[PDB]
Amino acid sequence: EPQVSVVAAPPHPLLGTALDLVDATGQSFTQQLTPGQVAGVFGQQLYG
Amino acid sequence: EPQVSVVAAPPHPLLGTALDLVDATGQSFTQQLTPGQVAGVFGQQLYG
Repeated sequence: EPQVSVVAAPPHPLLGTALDLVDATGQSFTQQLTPGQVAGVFGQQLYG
Repeated sequence: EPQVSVVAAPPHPLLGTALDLVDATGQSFTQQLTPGQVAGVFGQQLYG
């Protein structure tokens, strides 16, 4: 591994990775949440 | 597991994954090739 490294902070968990799609007029981002993650992020319940 | 009927063919190796950016006017795709894959796909050498 290189001895040099950046701080590599994690993405804000609702927007995820930014796309660098070439001809884009404005930036866009995507995330997948697994069944394990969803119950950790969706911290409120309505009627269960 | 769900019923195994879910499975489908792999992506064409350098065309990769089709995106679904919502308001896109025509489809786009991306691939990452890691170094061991690069030597597998780039089957010609010029001057080494």
